Amino acid sequence: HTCDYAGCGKTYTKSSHLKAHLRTHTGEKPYHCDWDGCGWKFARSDDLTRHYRKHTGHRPFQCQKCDRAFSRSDHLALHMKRHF
DNA sequence: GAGGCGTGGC
DNA sequence: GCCACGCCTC
Ligand SMILES: [Zn+2]
Ligand SMILES: [Zn+2]
Ligand SMILES: [Zn+2]
Repeated sequence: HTCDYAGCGKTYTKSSHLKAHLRTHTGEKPYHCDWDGCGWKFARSDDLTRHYRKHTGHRPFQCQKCDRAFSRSDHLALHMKRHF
């Protein structure tokens, strides 16, 4: 698995990874936003999932030692380290 | 917090 | 391919 574009030599493990990377060279964005009047599109599926947080303000990851909640797991993981 | 992105089990 | 974990950088 290797990117065969103009000069890019980046190599990935799976083909799923390589296929996604090539979207940076083509600008293809297969993942559209179904929100009414948004029209946004993204290269990665997880990128679109985050954009839905904007419209919904959803925050599923909640700190069990606080009332705070977060949109992403890595946000909560860093907050938890603050409680030690 | 947000964006970009590398990665692995399924 | 999906999707989730999680590191990097600002
Ligand atoms: Zn490339
Ligand atoms: Zn949208
Ligand atoms: Zn907390």
